[PDB]
Amino acid sequence: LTPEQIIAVDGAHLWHPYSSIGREAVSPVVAVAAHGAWLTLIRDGQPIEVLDAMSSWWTAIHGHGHPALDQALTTQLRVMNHVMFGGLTHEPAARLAKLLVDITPAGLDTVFFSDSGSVSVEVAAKMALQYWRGRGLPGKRRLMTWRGGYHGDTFLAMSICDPHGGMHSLWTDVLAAQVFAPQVPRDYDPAYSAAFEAQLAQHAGELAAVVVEPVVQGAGGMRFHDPRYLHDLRDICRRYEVLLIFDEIATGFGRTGALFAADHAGVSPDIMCVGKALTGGYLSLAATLCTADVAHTISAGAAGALMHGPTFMANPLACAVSVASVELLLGQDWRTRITELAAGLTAGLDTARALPAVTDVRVCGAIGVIECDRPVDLAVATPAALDRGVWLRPFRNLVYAMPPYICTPAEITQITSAMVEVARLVGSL
Amino acid sequence: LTPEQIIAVDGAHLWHPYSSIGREAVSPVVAVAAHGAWLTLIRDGQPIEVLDAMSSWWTAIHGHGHPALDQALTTQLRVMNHVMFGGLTHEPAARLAKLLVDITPAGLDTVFFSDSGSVSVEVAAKMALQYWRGRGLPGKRRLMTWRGGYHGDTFLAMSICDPHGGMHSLWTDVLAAQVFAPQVPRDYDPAYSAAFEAQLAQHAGELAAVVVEPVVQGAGGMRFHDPRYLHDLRDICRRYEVLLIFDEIATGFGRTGALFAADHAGVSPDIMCVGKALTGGYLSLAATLCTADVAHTISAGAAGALMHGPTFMANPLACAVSVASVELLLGQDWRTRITELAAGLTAGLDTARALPAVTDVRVCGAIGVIECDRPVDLAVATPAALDRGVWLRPFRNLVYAMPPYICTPAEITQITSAMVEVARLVGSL
Ligand SMILES: CC(=O)c1ccc(N2CCN(C(=O)c3ccc4c(c3)OCO4)CC2)cc1
Ligand SMILES: CC(=O)c1ccc(N2CCN(C(=O)c3ccc4c(c3)OCO4)CC2)cc1
Ligand SMILES: *Cc1c(COP(=O)(O)O)cnc(C)c1O
Ligand SMILES: *Cc1c(COP(=O)(O)O)cnc(C)c1O
Repeated sequence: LTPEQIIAVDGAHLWHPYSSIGREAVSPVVAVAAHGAWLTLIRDGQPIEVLDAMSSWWTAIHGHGHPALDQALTTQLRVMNHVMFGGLTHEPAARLAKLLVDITPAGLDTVFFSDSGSVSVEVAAKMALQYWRGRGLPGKRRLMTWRGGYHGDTFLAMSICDPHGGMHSLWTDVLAAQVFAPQVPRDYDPAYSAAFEAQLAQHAGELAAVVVEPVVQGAGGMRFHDPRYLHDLRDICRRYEVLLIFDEIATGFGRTGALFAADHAGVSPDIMCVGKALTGGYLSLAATLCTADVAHTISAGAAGALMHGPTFMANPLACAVSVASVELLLGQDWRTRITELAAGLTAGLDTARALPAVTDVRVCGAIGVIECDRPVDLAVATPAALDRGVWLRPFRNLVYAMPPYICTPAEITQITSAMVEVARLVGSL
Repeated sequence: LTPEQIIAVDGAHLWHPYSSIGREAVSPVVAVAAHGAWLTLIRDGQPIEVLDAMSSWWTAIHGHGHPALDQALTTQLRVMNHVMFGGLTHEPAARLAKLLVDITPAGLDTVFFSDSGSVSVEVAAKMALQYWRGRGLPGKRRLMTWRGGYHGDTFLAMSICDPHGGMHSLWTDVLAAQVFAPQVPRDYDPAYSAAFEAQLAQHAGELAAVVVEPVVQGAGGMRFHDPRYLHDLRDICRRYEVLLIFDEIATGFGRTGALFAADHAGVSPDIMCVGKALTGGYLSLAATLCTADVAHTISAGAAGALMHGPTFMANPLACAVSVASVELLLGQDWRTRITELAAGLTAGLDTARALPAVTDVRVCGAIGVIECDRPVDLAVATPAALDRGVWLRPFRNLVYAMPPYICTPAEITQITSAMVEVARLVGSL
């Protein structure tokens, strides 16, 4: 298919994330290749190479078409594409489970594989609910979180997303009614944690779990909070006998400057979700880990099992690429790499603070954000960035990037320069 | 890892579908290769080849490691592993969307890609709910189905699963309360449809949709029903203004003897889900299709968009191998192939009718079932079949197979022989 043919098929037949059919302000851009940190996009009938500043929605941590990951896929393909995980096991699942147990926060001893982040969050909730039913406390069935969060698009996951950003006004009488604490602040304030505890105290008998994104909240607003809050959550959850669940689907595998964001606080949750960067951005895969105590309590309960089982559970191909991606990350000095990335983002974004439409500039690991004083028009921002050799996709009032770890210092500065130019244009209306 | 090491890691750290940790009656069997219709499994420390009678849970319709499908994946890998679908489109998505719109029942004009069957079901429900909210009818928010069904493991999907099979007794006060009609019978009885209609009529003002598996109910009991019931559902839904959703995640792509099971009834749903065999069993991928009317009504609604967007939406690698798989199916006389397979299953399983513990033997396309009068002990059945060179996994009182379309008559004879002998063992006590 030619690019124009693709565009025609697309406009008539393809849904995109959070999109319409037939009412799109702008056509999507045709992508025809991806290699390293670079996408090849069709612009005015001509191929152009631009930097993947979004890492293709947090996934492409090693860049596209990495030789080690390509080879891991084709090597596995030669022996076994897939087998059903009911009654069978295999080397890629065992290797990946062993790795994940080893590198995640202490005490996370069992691994449930699934095919997406949203599913992994629903598995986490199911573990928490079956846990308390295994303890004879089925009343413990609600979830508590703070505002500003995002946990996926399936209906349970939706119920703990930020009610405003998640448009819960459209889902009246449909979603489970969960417990929301106020937005967690950037700076540490003991009064916030005290109020969180006072609120949780009133609901402890009906709460299965607290579910949060640690340190960085992604889709709900690219907000950062002090890791000390996670220490307080762990303490509150321990004392009130409420499970703690960390959703690390966006924060995992080095992205915030620690291997997992929980590590910024030294905290172990009872249950943890990972996903977006798990395969290095090749294939859909997610995992939900839980403690031995949670696993044993479920297994001794009435069902005698965790009542969940995806068709493609522990897919050999996805597991094999994931093993290679995790090993590639661990086999290099990733902490220095991310520290350098963060320094590049900080240095490159500093000039934005003085722009008239910019309210905040913030960086956390390989994440850089310009917060503007008005919603960003994509019809202006996307081509403006493409004109500067960069693929950027703003959301709401945010111009942000989460670049591949393999970006050179020069590439990071090209990304930040495009971000600054987009912000400058926002202030030009 | 050696097979012994894999078993050690697996027992300590890996969840399996609907399994325990630490309380498994039997260790999983190590799988070390898969090629064509055959798995290589470790038995007594040795690699043994056995037939994949389950198609690895409906997925492996062309067998494992099909050269055409291996090739499609390898080809795409060299060009583009993945890009984000937010703001970008690409050739594999366009090619697959065009194929799917063309070969599915008439009127299904738009395609929403996701990463699993359960997610695709939640997307279908979301489409239905946003549709009626787009028509100013937010009260139309419940689902209706018949008993015996299975629609996945996320919490909305659970709510329309059979209450017994789905263990809803363990989920009191957690699941949405949906409307259930009685078990749909095997033989056509207009009285059943009239009763379904009368029940639906009473609830029409609060129902968004009817959701059913067409012709074959899979995980809920491997039950078949007359396609004429689907013709009745289409009629009822039309007259009472309730959307019709067909879950073809197990029935799709030729498995029941028609390209889609809906085709047996000559009826189109408003929304349709596909999944398990979409990539020919290589990779996680699912799709939700809907009519132009549904898409436009959602897009004109208050959201202006379908509020869903998976990270790996329309993954190039998965779409590329799916295109190859679908083209491989369509480029052959698949209808004759399935007819030969059904004939082979019938011929091979007929002798089981005389066995003292057998209550029914039924075949539908490339699906063969022996139903017994008592539970099938997995500890006896699995090695009994392995000893005869076949991988079979009974469930409850059912001994069944859904073999790869590429199985030779000799291989179907081998599979059915193993099934008959498993049933013989059940009645021996
Ligand atoms: C991938 C794989 O091997 C695999 C996947 C799933 C699997 N299952 C085996 C176990 N099972 C069920 O107990 C089941 C769950 C919910 C239901 C149901 C049956 O019918 C109505 O609602 C169905 C799921 C068994 C094996
Ligand atoms: C894969 C891809 O390109 C992609 C995927 C998702 C995507 N999104 C862009 C659109 N969006 C949202 O409207 C959103 C939904 C629910 C929320 C939320 C934000 O914050 C609190 O709860 C966040 C998801 C944008 C692009
Ligand atoms: C992206 C994301 C999810 C959802 O994952 P999908 O793969 O899109 O279903 C859940 N939680 C968080 C924190 C995420 O960033
Ligand atoms: C297997 C199945 C599902 C769920 O698919 P997953 O990929 O396991 O989430 C949903 N509906 C039907 C009819 C199925 O057979």
